[PDB]
Amino acid sequence: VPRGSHMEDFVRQCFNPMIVELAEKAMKEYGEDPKIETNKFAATCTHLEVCFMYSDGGSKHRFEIIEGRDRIMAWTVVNSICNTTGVEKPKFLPDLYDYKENRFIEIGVTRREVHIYYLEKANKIKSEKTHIHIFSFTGEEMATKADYTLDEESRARIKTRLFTIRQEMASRSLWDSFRQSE
Ligand SMILES: [Mn+2]
Ligand SMILES: [Mn+2]
Repeated sequence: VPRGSHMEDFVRQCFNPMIVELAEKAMKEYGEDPKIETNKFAATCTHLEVCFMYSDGGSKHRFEIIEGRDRIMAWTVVNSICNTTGVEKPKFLPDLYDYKENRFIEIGVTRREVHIYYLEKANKIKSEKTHIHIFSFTGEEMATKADYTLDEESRARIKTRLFTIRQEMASRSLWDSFRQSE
């Protein structure tokens, strides 16, 4: 419906084009319009970039990226990982799979208490096998069994990036509505 919002313009100049394109595709795959739901547009871009920085952490062939693919190809890769190694098939699509630790990973990016969002994610999964790792826009993180998978330096980069995005939204007076939409 709209020709171009302030949030959308910030999203396009804030994230790299591959991420913006994947966010548009993932929303259009679910009936959502990036030009209207601009806060969810930023959050999909944020969640994507965090997943990609995460997978960049570690070795060369450690993580199987699940997020960013279309739904049916993502489940195709999950069925293959499950039949390859033998881990339990989750009821909901995760974001990564750790070949080093042999577990699917759910990545969360919240604008509230990491405890609240961990609890929300932990109750929906209810698969005692999918590892959970939450980041916030304030530098905080929480992970299952206190096992944070990556080194400190990789997590510190993600946290710094989140705080950079937060400041950028606020300078454009977009952070409040972004924090209130979650
Ligand atoms: Mn996801
Ligand atoms: Mn996620």
